[PDB]
Amino acid sequence: MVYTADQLTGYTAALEAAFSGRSPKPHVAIGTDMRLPQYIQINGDDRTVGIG
Amino acid sequence: HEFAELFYRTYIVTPDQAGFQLSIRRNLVWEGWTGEGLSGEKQEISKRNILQGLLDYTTLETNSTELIPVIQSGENDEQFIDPSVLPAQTVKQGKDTFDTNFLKFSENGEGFNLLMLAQTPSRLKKGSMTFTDSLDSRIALKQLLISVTKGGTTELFALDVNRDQYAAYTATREYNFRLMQLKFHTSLGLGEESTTVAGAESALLKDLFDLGYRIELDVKVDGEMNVENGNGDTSLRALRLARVFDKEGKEIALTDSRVSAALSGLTVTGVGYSLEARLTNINQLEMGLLIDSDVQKQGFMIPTLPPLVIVKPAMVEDDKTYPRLEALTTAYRIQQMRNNAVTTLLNRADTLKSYLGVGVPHPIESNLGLEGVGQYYVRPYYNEATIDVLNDLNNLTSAAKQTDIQGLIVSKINEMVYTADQLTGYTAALEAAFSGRSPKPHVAIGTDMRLPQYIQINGDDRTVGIGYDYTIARISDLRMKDKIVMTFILPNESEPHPLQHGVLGFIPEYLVDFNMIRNQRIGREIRLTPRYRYFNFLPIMLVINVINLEEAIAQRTALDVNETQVTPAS
Repeated sequence: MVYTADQLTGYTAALEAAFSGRSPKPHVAIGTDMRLPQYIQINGDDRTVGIG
Repeated sequence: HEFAELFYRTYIVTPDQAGFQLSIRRNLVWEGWTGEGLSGEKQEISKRNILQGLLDYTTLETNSTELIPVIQSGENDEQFIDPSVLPAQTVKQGKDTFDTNFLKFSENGEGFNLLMLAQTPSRLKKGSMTFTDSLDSRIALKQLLISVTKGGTTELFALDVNRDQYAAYTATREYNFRLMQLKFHTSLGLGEESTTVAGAESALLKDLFDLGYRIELDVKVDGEMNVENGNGDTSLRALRLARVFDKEGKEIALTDSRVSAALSGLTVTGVGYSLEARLTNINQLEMGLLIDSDVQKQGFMIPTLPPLVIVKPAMVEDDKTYPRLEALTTAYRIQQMRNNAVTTLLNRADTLKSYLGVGVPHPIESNLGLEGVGQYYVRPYYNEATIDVLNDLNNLTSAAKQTDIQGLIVSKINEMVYTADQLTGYTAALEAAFSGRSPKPHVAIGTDMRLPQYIQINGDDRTVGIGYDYTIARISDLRMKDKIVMTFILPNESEPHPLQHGVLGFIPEYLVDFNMIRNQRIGREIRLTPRYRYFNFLPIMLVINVINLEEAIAQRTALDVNETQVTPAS
């Protein structure tokens, strides 16, 4: 989902253009309830929730 | 930008040039001038590039000296077998087209000389047979023909007898010093699967084959031949059935009921023979093959593209209505470095699809509607493939979806690169062009901004394959959705070659500024005059489609299980 949104909205180009010289790394916030993060946090997975 | 550089290496040209031209050398081997109109009445005999012989065996391996008998159709019919047993076989020898048939065995009468018996139309045309024609040190039986008859029906066995232990003429000391002597006293066999002249299996010896039996036939044939005048004769002395063997290999009695039942009434006899001789004629009269040189030289023109221009109110300076030259230059860049490049790339791919078809390798020097000069130096080839990741992925746990998907995609792309290298022989061409660098074809991968994360991999040691160098480029342009563009490009060199993929002709040019009093007003104006052009050379491109990605990740896709029909179905 993060990759698709990035590709469709062209966020990185706008961020790099408006703010010059800084890392073109979008910063992602995820808001949810008390129960989900026990399944989001990873240790031993082949994938983390911060790739890209 | 990286992408424009990756495929089209920019070539700076001094402004005073209408373009640039290249002359390419080709080295050609070809049969030679033959016709009444200098190799054809009005036609030109097809040239062939020498690299074709590297990938083919028909363009070479000429024979021009094979002394084989030729039929004169009503003048020497005594020395050939009756054409009512085996029809004459048309043979292609050099340019000559003539008919052949087996020389018949002579028991008592006069023999034959090979020179008179073998006069091809090339020999008939020119003055005569020459004064000093001598046969080789090696002459051997090429093909012995024997007949199996049972109940009035006959089958012919065109048995290759060359490359046997005892089949080569050897000199002896009983007469003159040039008589080459032949001693054929040995027993050949016939098998369960021995192909016939007609059909594949004999219906008269079928019974022996069914139980798995092979028969041994003893052959005793002698003949004397003279290597200076050609006078020689070969004699069958006795042909008979010698031994019987089965699949296991120990001897099976001839009197036994099964064998003796099937072999009742069976007779074997010889028909003819063929001689393998070549004519070693010092003072050689042979054209062989002619070679030569020629070049194709082409010119490239560079236009002047429509102008990007700025107009501003006069006599004052601004910073919003007239921003700095940065807007001008960025308009320049957005014109050049992405749009025309991707358009010309897609146009090249589409034109290749239209002109060459899919998955078909064409011979060198084919098609003239293609851009560039690569097809003079490498075979044209273009292909595409589609990956249905929804339908083609194999996984076991949902915890490893990405590893499996990357494995699938990378295996497909790597195999595609291998087969593309195979069918075009690119490494051989690179070796021919350069003798100082080992051929390591560098494959440049083009794609949009979403896909590479599934393409960059450490799960598989191969990402483009072992012994291949790769580079990954990204462009955000919308036209490149779900596409993978790959071509063989040479990172090291920066000048045009036929095997170079493409060149971006670039003419640097200045800016003009002045006061333009037109339409009854005044205002300072700024213009641009751009000149460039994208050129295409290499006729190889591969396009991979990646589709159905979203549902593949979001759904279970596992275990194509092929139950093996032990529920009665066959």
